[PDB]
Amino acid sequence: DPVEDIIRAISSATNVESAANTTPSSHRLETGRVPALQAAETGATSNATDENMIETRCVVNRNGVLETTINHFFSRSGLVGVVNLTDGGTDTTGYVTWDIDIMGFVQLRRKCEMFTYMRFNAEFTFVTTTKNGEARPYMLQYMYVPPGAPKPTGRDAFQWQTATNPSVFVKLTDPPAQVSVPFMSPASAYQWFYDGYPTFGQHPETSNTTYGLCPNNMMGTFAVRVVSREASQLKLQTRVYMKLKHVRAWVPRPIRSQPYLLKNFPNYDSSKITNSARDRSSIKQAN
Amino acid sequence: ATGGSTINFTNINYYKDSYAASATRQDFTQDPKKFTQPVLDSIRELSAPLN
Amino acid sequence: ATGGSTINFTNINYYKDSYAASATRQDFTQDPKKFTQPVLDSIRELSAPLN
Amino acid sequence: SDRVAQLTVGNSSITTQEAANIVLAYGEWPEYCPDTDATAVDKPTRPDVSVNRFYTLDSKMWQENSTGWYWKFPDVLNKTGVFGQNAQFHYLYRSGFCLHVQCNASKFHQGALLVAVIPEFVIAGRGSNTKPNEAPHPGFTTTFPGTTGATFHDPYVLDSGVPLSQALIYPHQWINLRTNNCATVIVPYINAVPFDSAINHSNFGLIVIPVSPLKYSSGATTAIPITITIAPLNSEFGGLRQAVSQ
Amino acid sequence: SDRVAQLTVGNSSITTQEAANIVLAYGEWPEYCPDTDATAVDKPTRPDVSVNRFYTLDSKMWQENSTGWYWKFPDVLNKTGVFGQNAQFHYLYRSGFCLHVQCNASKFHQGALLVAVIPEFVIAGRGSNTKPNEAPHPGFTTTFPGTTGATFHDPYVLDSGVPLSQALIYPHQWINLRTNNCATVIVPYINAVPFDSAINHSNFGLIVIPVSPLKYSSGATTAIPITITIAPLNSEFGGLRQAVSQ
Ligand SMILES: CCCCCCCCCCCCC/C=C/[C@H](O)[C@H](N)CO
Repeated sequence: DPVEDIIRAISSATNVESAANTTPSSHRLETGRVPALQAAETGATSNATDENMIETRCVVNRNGVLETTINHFFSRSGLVGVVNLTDGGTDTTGYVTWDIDIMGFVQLRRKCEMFTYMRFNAEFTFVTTTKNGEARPYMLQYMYVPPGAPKPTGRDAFQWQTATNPSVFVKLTDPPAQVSVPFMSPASAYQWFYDGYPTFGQHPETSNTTYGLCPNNMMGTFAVRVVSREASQLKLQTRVYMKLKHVRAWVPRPIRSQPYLLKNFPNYDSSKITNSARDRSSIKQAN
Repeated sequence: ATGGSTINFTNINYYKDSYAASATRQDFTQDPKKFTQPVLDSIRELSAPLN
Repeated sequence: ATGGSTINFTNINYYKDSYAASATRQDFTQDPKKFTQPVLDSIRELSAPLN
Repeated sequence: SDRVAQLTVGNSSITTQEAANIVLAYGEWPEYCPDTDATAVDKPTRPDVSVNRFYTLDSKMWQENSTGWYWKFPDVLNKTGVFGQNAQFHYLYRSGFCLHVQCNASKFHQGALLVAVIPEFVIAGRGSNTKPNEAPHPGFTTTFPGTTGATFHDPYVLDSGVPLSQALIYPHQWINLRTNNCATVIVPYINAVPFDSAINHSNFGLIVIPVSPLKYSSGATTAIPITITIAPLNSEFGGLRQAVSQ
Repeated sequence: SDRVAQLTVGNSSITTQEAANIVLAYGEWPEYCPDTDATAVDKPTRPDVSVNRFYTLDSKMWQENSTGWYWKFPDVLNKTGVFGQNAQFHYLYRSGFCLHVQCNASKFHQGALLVAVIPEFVIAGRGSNTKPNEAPHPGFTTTFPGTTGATFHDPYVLDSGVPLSQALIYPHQWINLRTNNCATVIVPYINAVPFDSAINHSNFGLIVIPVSPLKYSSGATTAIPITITIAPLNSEFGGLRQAVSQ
């Protein structure tokens, strides 16, 4: 009472179960009404349509729109990692850890990077074979070591007691292991691009190795062993396939045309930039 | 269409957890107007954009 | 939330024994006041404890 | 009723006689953080008219060889006005922006500028090194240019390794010297967390690029600047402490 | 809501940002032949979208000495598209037209063009001979120029012996380079018979003439073309037979 100055989105949603129909349109002879002329300086795309440009027939369109949703586009398993467990003769560790980063393999990386923010679940399958290829009847242990948890120091070391860490016991002759994983980010979404630094302080101008590394993506480590006492002589790879499910996506961004170099960095060649479209002989020959 | 009395069951879940389940329930929702035409003053297709 | 018509079944047991089953039914019950404040005379947060 | 606009924010205001609509990024307005999304318990501060208002950077001059410039937000504003002070004494920042770009010339000039808004805009090292040890990275003065802005080494791939032609996915507009002399975009707060540190993290960069180069026939004006004026709509600050510039 | 127009006919369409209304010749639209006026008993053919649409001739280039050009209709279209084929296989043709003329130049140019539509436009021999034997006549390539158009020897008397100043009786428009860059006239079917032979008889000619000559000061663009785009509204054909080009 004594001091008065103290006292939405335009876009909406619509279900689309099939491709758009086409209504019939005849010609137009008159002034003042001009569907063709656009001005792109407003950042908005041309709203001109089939039916105001030419004369059209009527098309009932039963083409399905369904397969292109982000759920169906992103729910497929593809390789996020490869782990090499020697365990054999000579120098023998007896186990191998793999930090969980799905940016290590390009084919599934470029699909994710269409988007800035993502919130999903996961389905991991572990396909393990021997050096060339085979399956023998050896028991395996796949253990998840979340951030802050002790990493195992040896084949038999006590960190494999896994009274808490989830683990999978499986034989090489069994069908590949599989589990469901939740959304574990301490933020509200995963983000594949973080423009910023994780901590305060003075940042070197010569080499910034901390630029662009989001803390919220550090999920812990995956570790393998052969359950045993002495050692085996075999040598095996485990391939790791991640499926995305229940996925949501935000803020689409352009698709990367340059060859990747590093996992965690978008470094590209200042020399050698490859053109996004192949070159022809002349602009006047379509072919 | 068709498929008379096919008794489909998928989404039934065997675990006490929601993320154990299987996609989707789909979604048919679209809003292209936020990416394609994100302008304050609405512009009709008949009128010229700039007057 | 969500999960419309997901038809969940877990606690169904295949044996005649109760301990054969699977956890949990959960529990949301808490009583911190027995460990945290186990005093005869109740003390408010406003008042000073000792008068 | 279209090409003429006035924008009034705080004690500042902007008029333009030549304008192409206004872009509202992703169809939302800036807003204060709702009680359901918030996490930090302490009470944020809301200066309103002292922070939210138009700040005007220096002008970038416009040449035939120019490859284009970029800025980072809030970073450009962290040293200026009362907005720069609040962001130093608080650990938690949230707000949107209203971006306005002025470039004018005369009916005998020509060119076009792409103005975009890129959420989480990550610059990229330039080199053939595939080892994360020997591989180059950009410097802090590059990643976060400040008021002085930065420039593109490779404007075609946007210095991030991504084609410029697809930049039209971001909220954008063009300055086409025959059509409009300004471009205005109103950006909501975008981030994967409700609040963040204005110092460590920049939400989005701004980009001005010559897709079509400046041309003028001799005798006309050679000096064309590009001025930038940005206002922080709907600001909040939390986690009050001592002052940290970086 | 006036100077900007779009015309859509068939799979073709025309936009113009600078236009002076539209002329509808003699206050009528083209139409199909009514049952009461018709005579021939057989059923006409009506292709609609395949014939009715904008065809675009070559451009006539525009000079200081130019005396002006003319065309004949349907004759210009008898060799082109599906319209040219139907007119060869049928003995009986009827339709209207929509005529559009494009000439543009820059605010430092000047001139004016008279665009008219002349029903039953008869060219005339030029000579003093009063004996119908020794008296000269024009050639077929002159009477019916084709796509390539023809030119006036005497644009003042319109080559027919009639003053140009009174050509404003016909449906017309001007291209005045300071005002409009196009002229559009919509011609109904005019003739003393409901159908006729497209090959032997041309209903009307089109005329573009420089009443005021083109002028530009040195350094501006010397090359100005004049383009013509014409659409056959409401076409019918009858009397189907073998093909006759003439
Ligand atoms: C029994 C073994 C189970 C293994 C469980 C591992 C689950 C880890 C969570 C995976 C979620 C996606 C991974 C995170 C995203 C990207 O990798 C980030 N760039 C990491 O830096």
